Amino acid sequence: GSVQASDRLMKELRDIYRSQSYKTGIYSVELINDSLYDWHVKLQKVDPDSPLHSDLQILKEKEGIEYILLNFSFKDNFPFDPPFVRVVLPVLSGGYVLGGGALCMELLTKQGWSSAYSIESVIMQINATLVKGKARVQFGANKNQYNLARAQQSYNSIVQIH
Repeated sequence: GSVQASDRLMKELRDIYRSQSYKTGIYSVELINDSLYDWHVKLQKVDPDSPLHSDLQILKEKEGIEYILLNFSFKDNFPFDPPFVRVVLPVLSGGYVLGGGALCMELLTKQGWSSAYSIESVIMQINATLVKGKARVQFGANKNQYNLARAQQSYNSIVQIH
């Protein structure tokens, strides 16, 4: 990585760990492999009135899982380039989620990303936008259709037409 990226990523984590949204358990953050550049982020409280909330209760009954697990991956040039954010599980339809689990949200593109955004704000926006876009769980869905490679391929396809 880089000193600039790492400095910023540590500041983001620190801000998250002191934030109210984190304190009240809306979402969780953990590093993967102790890498500042790779994070588990679980969306744990989605709009309780949404069908997504209802679907996650069914999933909890089925699989013990009542959350959406996201993966955030950062590059050397962060915060000038956005994090790459993708869904790990469960498989979703709608909600601005693409094949492979990429997210098609303007804040995450080169057009919409600003270093003015905290990572806390990014996590909360994603939560709101899944609900706004009517995300639903795909219950019959092939496990392992989501991974970095396939998410990158979808995101690359969008840049060609966006």
